[PDB]
Amino acid sequence: KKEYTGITYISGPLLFVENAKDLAYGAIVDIKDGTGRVRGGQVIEVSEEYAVIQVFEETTGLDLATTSVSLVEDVARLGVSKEMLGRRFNGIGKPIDGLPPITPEKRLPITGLPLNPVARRKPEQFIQTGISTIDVMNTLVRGQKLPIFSGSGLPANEIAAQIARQATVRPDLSGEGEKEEPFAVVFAAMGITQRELSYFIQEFERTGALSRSVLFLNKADDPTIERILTPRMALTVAEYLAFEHDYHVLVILTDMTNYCEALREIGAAREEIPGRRGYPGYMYTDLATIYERAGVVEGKKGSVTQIPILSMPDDDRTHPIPDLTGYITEGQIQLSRELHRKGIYPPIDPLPSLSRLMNNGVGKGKTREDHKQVSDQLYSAYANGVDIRKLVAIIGEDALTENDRRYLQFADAFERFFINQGQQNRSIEESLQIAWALLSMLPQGELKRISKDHIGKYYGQKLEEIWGAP
Amino acid sequence: LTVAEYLAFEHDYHVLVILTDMTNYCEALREIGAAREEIPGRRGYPGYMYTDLATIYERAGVVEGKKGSVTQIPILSMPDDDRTHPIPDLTGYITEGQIQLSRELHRKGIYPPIDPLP
Amino acid sequence: LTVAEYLAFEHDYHVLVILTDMTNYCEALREIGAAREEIPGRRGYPGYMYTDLATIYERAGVVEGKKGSVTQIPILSMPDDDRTHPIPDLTGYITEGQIQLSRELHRKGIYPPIDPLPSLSRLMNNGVGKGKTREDHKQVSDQLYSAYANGVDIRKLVAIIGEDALTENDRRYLQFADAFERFFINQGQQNRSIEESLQIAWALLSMLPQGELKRISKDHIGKYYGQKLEEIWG
Amino acid sequence: MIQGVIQKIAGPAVIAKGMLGARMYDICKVGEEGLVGEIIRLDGDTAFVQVYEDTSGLKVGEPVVSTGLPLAVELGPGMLNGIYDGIQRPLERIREKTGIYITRGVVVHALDREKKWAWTPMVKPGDEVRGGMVLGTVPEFGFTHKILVPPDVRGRVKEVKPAGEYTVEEPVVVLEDGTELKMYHTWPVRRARPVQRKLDPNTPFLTGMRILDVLFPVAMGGTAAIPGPFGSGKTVTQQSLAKWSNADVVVYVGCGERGNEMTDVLVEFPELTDPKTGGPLMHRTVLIANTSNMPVAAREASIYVGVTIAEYFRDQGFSVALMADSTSRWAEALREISSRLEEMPAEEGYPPYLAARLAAFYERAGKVITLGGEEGAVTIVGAVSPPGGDMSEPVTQSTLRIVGAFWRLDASLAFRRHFPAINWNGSYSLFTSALDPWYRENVAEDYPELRDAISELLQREAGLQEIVQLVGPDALQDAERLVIEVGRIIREDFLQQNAYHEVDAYCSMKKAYGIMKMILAFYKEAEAAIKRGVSIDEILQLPVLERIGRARYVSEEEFPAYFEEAMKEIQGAFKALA
Amino acid sequence: PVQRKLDPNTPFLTGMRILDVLFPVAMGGTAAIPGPFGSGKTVTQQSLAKWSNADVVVYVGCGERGNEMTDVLVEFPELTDPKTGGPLMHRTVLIANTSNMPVAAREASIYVGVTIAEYFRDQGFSVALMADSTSRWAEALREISSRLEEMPAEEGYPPYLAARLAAFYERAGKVITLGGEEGAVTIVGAVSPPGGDMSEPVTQSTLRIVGAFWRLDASLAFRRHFPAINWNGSYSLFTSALDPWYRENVAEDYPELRDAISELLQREAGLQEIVQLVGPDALQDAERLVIEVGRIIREDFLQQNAYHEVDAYCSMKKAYGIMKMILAFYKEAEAAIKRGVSIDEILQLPVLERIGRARYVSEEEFPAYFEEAMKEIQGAFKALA
Amino acid sequence: RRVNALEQVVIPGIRAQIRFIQQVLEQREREDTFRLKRIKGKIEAREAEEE
Ligand SMILES: Nc1ncnc2c1ncn2[C@@H]1O[C@H](COP(=O)(O)OP(=O)(O)OP(=O)(O)O)[C@@H](O)[C@H]1O
Ligand SMILES: Nc1ncnc2c1ncn2[C@@H]1O[C@H](COP(=O)(O)OP(=O)(O)O)[C@@H](O)[C@H]1O
Ligand SMILES: [Mg+2]
Ligand SMILES: [Mg+2]
Repeated sequence: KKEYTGITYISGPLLFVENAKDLAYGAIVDIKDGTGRVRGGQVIEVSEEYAVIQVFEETTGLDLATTSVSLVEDVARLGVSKEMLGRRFNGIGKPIDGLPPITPEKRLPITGLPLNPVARRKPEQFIQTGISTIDVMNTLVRGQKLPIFSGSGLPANEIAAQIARQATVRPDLSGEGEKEEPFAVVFAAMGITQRELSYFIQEFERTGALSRSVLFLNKADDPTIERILTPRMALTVAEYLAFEHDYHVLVILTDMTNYCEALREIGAAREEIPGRRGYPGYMYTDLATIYERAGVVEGKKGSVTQIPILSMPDDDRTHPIPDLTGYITEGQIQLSRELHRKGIYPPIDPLPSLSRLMNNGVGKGKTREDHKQVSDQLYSAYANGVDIRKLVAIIGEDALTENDRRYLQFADAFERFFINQGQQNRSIEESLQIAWALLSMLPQGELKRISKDHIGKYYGQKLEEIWGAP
Repeated sequence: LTVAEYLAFEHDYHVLVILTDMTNYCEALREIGAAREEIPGRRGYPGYMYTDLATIYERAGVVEGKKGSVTQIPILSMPDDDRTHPIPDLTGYITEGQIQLSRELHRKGIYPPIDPLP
Repeated sequence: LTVAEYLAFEHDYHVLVILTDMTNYCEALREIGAAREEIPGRRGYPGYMYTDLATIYERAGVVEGKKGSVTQIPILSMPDDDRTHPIPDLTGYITEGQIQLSRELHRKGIYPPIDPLPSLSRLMNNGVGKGKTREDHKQVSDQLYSAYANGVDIRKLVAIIGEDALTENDRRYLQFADAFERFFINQGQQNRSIEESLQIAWALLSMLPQGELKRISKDHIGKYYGQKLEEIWG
Repeated sequence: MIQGVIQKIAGPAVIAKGMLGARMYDICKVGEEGLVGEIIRLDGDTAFVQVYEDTSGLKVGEPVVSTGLPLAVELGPGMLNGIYDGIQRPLERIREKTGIYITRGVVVHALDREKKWAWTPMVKPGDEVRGGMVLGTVPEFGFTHKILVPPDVRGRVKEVKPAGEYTVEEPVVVLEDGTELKMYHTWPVRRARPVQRKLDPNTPFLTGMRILDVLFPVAMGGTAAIPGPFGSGKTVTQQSLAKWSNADVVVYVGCGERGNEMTDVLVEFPELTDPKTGGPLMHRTVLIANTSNMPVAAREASIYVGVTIAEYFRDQGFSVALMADSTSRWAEALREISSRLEEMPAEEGYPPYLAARLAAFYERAGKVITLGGEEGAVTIVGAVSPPGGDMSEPVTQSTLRIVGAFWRLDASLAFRRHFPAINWNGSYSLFTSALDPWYRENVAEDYPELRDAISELLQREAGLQEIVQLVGPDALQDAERLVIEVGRIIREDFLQQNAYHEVDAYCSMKKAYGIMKMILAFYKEAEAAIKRGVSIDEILQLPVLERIGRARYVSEEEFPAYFEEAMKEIQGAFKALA
Repeated sequence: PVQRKLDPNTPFLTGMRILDVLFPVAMGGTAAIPGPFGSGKTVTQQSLAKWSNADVVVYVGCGERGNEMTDVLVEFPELTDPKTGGPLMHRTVLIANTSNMPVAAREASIYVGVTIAEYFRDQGFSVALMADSTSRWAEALREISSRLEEMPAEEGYPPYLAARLAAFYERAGKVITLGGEEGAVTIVGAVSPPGGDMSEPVTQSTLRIVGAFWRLDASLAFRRHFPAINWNGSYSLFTSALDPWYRENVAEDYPELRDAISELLQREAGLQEIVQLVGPDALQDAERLVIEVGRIIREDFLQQNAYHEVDAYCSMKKAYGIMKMILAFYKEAEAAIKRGVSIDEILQLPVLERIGRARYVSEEEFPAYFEEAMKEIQGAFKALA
Repeated sequence: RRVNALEQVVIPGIRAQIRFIQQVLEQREREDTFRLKRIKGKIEAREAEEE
């Protein structure tokens, strides 16, 4: 429609355009030059005399004589529909699968309106992820934000792909029989390379998991503002599907460290003074508007679940990015480098991992009735075994008591069978069966955390029936 | 200090001056200076803190030919056993000694817990 | 350096250049840098200090087809004996090695107090070997370094467990390090030739067991091992 | 008021022109959508405002309108049984008109403008009134709500609305100068309400918990802090204090808690019951709720609105307890606001004036004589969450210098499942000596000496923890084993109170005094019986130990009979066994 | 432009034992090698240029010494191409921009080098690109940005620094060319943090986009234990994708041997917490054996001499044989311990010298030396006790 | 003896060094914030009040 040609200043990622007071703050514009190539931009300051535009991509080839700026939308919006299941997008809504573009039922702003605190309700149901160390000891509840803390060389991508491929709900374990319930996975990646992109596409397409999933994939060489816009579109789609079509969605944000670094770069480009350690002072607020979009709403039948994934810079838990996530999210799962170097996959460490909403999703009428006490007993026995295993290096196995040797063998059997599950898909019943099979190595009477009734019903099954296929 | 100097050196009084907490004075001094946008010092305290403290502590003493005297006993609370914090450090360079309280003697019930070594 | 380059490459002289203190040059550079409001480096030094030092150091060397040469021995003081200070760091990123003096060796009366472990010479392999000095130079140097490192490591252990719990193997390396610092490094004002230095080095290596010399070929061991240190000193 | 237009938009900062006459820190309405903002600058004809909400979509030329007043709250009938955000917006009425999302620019009123209230006057025309006087009463749940002239108003009355049903908007009293008095009045949140005189602490604040009341008491009008690592038990303890204390009105402040925990406290509270009357607990409490995704300016003003409401309920003569959830997140919001203003951080990232704000918040608590002649008190309990575990964290260091009580929690005692997890070696209280004259004149003359004996016995057992670490407790001496078993009995049957348990969550003063008396009698008689030299190993398994544990669960009405039973059992055991 | 990117399935053989065995890099991957000065970033890159199987090698001297570029000009015409038999300089392109050259040309050298490497990719070759220092490029960007008077990043760098490194490293990869052929570009970039601080913004920017990471140690370089790779702080993400190639081309059980070696190194790293506490003489024989085996592995397998006549280049099967010998010795000793034999006499066996000097055996003489040492290992322990 | 030596000597010695390094790094960040403020003020003055 209307074009502005009064460019007066171009330097780096910014350009100034005069007599452009008609533009609204935060609008999206298209920049056209002499060769006809069209780039994108965002208005970051409006005044009476000129407006400031931050440019997507690079500014090679622009000149003050032929450059023109035209408006697209005053608000960044996304067109959503139920036809997006099975599609891929580049982080700004453009399909990259070669399929024809979607038709939108609605167009919604990508910014998130806060949920009314009186409209939320308590999570009560759990999600079966197919991983024993998560399903048994660190249970994931419908409506929880449970981040995963990973190192630099640790396989976070493989764990994310396995969880997205294996996640499901279990209506048959709840109530009188429950009801058929839809399920979908929203996958968002920020700052991935070509290898990760190819691996994710190959993993999602080879087993039919793409038919229930939406992918928002953003490469490392892409513009940084697309990385900022990337998780908000995924959360908009998840909220739309969950609270308008009664879906149960699971949102995985592949890397948040890249998001924080891109946020730092964007803040530094606009002449903002940094905060505590070079990061912006509003980083706590910015992360809060992303995490707190998940939850369950009273009167609505859907739900949103979030599993953020972030990489600690030097396995440092005092770094600001892991520090501020702990004040907003409910627990964490911490990967172990020692278990990774010993050949164990997935290398989930049971000791520093914690889930705070676990006690509300387990019990009678949901999963099995012996879940919590078995988890506590496993935790305590592993905690004893790991210390005895290092006392052995000093005093030897000969100076030990018999029960200390029982614990020493139990720790090795635990690490061999309960954690190192490989690419298997284990239901909750199989994981509980293996957990009880490991506890039968210890003699009855040392199990102080478990009631006598449960021991009289589940103790004593041999590990040999699972020994043939661990 | 203005009242004490007047009384001592114009009415021959012997005046003992007690300042209850100088840590609050240093914090208030830090709050004032930081709003005027100047360069900070060792822990964010202003760089002219030594001069400002010296204009307070140096007003005591005795004067030849006059019977009066002024004596100062400031009380300040360290943030820790940190003897190297800027407030007790800069107090040590201006004053003529120190009386240090001991937490170990207080823990076992000795009162008053004055430690003779520091 | 202009005078040195002119003398070397126009009249075939062999020039040795000594710079007394580059720390003063860096301070004089920092004054102008702070006066002009330049973007600082790590400790207030200007961000272009690497380029400025590079235009000074990189004027030495030899030229094809000419007989002259330029050699530089700059001297600089690490402020708090600190190797990670910006001036020593940017100097070591440019030059072809360094000689580092040790205060701990100075407090024991050893002169010159050269610490061999942080020292380095990048162009060592060009000037040593068969037909240049001797065929056993590099392996002797490697073995001396490997033995002295073990001696220092055992010194760091006897301060924790006490020397009465040592085996003979650790005690041999401890005695080797103690004799090394007293005889090899400590030389005073005398002018040792290369042959005397190699003789002392082979005498010191004879204290160790013959089978522990992993970095020396067996021909050189069969040719030079067995010299006694008491024939030279005492 | 002054109206201007926008001439610059850059993030949350908006520069308006034509605003000559606007005052500092006023509340402005920005744009056609009507977003609220705060003025912090003045330069000629222009003023810098800072918008609370999202500014995306605004255009240059939209109007700005000033309200002429700073941030304030509406004080009047209708505040009980309500849920508010950080700037006093009713969350229940917003949900009715909007839905499960909070659309920006919505306009709601703190007090219901259309609810009829019964009005009963207490003044007649011709009277003289001054600020703080009482004129009229209104029924409200189990309370009677008093209508107060604002503290800044003095005049002479000739108008009285007769007894009838009116809304809060209708004038009730009109003064001679034309001043009209309504049932509500506004007050800025950063200015403390005036009082006549401030009194000394001389009456205890009955928490209902044995260890907090006996070992580390806090008086009526004091201040307490309860720090500790995450997973310690702060929230349940604060809720127990809200349930069982003797304070008339309870105010709860959420300074930016997690969404699920805020949902937990929002769901749990309506199901509770008032122990005094048997009705719902929410009829006496006021809730301030914020989440992490609320605007940062609403998070900073959370603790000021609550303390202003608590001071308002103090002026009517009641006793108010103010529980505040973790102030570390409030300090984080303050740090973010300071980073928005480029305030040159001093300590870690915090602004240099953090301690001044913390002192200004904690100094409002006290027992005072109100301007109407009545007596009211306000008690403030706040929580800290130091991330490093150590109490050298700057917020904890600033809090430690202005509090009277300090109830430190420990995570290790939670792992042993001993609740409450109070560390009695790190906690302390400064209110014991002042409460001692009240204790001996009301509870019992021997109460302070008995309490000191209990504390001394607890201190002695802590001195033996080194010898237990080398050699086993069985190899210890008979007297040392005696004092160790006495310490264990004291801990497990006096310091234990389970909050999830139905009858373990409350304890009076007489029960605690009787338990301490029985414990001291048993200890003294067993110490004599050890030197008696008969059945010295069987002393540890006497049937009296059952009676000691039985006193934990005996009813208060049945308590004297069981007390006589236990005392005469001690007599019949120690005097006449052998 | 290209037609299609491909997944990496072929290793990039560098000729160094630790890099080829423990931290492999694929043909189309990217690697980074940070470390302080005097640690060995340049000798490693020159050895990679000398001995790798890449058809064309492009070397970029961004802001380094001139002698390091004179050495390449002098020595390389005398060496022999490993896979062609001709002169080694006939396959090398040098881009030289020394430290005393003008500052603004440091970025242009990197872009010219990567453009030439991309050009040789389109002809079907496999090109290896060595960047001698990417920190000097960032320093040049900081130097230029001071004249523009912008507001900088954490350490004075421009805010767009991380975008340039990302756009430079994403040019590598195995592609299908527009002509239908297959080509690949691999990039190995060296980083020089100031004062050896790994929290430098350049190092953290590089750490998030590279597939391999070879951290160097100053302490190992002080004691002349080259290549001085810090095993604890190094990782490679190409280990799993290269397993089918190793089974077909080297041996069927090579990944199991590699995993056993890594497990032994992890166990040795775990025990060193106790040795610092109570000394090495407080451990049992089963742990003293692990300590000695870890020391043997470190001194014999990982250590490599780049200037030696024979030790400079090591094929894959030689490393496989050395690993097999070490594991056979460990399995013999672990069983001999259970027969009551003390460790202090096991270490005195003459086969210890046999294993420790298998490095210097020539490539063609190794198949006899391995078979003799394997029989000596068996014969040594059966007559022990 | 070893337990008492480790408890009374080594741990506070390491803790003091940690505290000292933390203070130095925080002081350096506080120093560079001032320079960033100064250069922002210089940018504002020359780009808006010159003619
Ligand atoms: N593999 C090796 N074998 C033998 N000697 C080595 C090896 N690696 C390094 N060295 C020795 O260490 C020295 C390290 O010098 P080099 O030029 O590699 O430094 P650098 O760490 O790359 O530093 P910079 O380029 O920043 O100055 C070499 O000159 C050589 O003497
Ligand atoms: N009096 C008590 N009775 C039972 N459990 C308690 C008691 N006090 C604390 N706890 C336990 O302490 C844990 C911490 O609770 P909460 O206060 O919600 O978290 P935080 O202490 O981190 O604020 C809870 O899981 C609770 O079971
Ligand atoms: Mg809590
Ligand atoms: Mg080099």
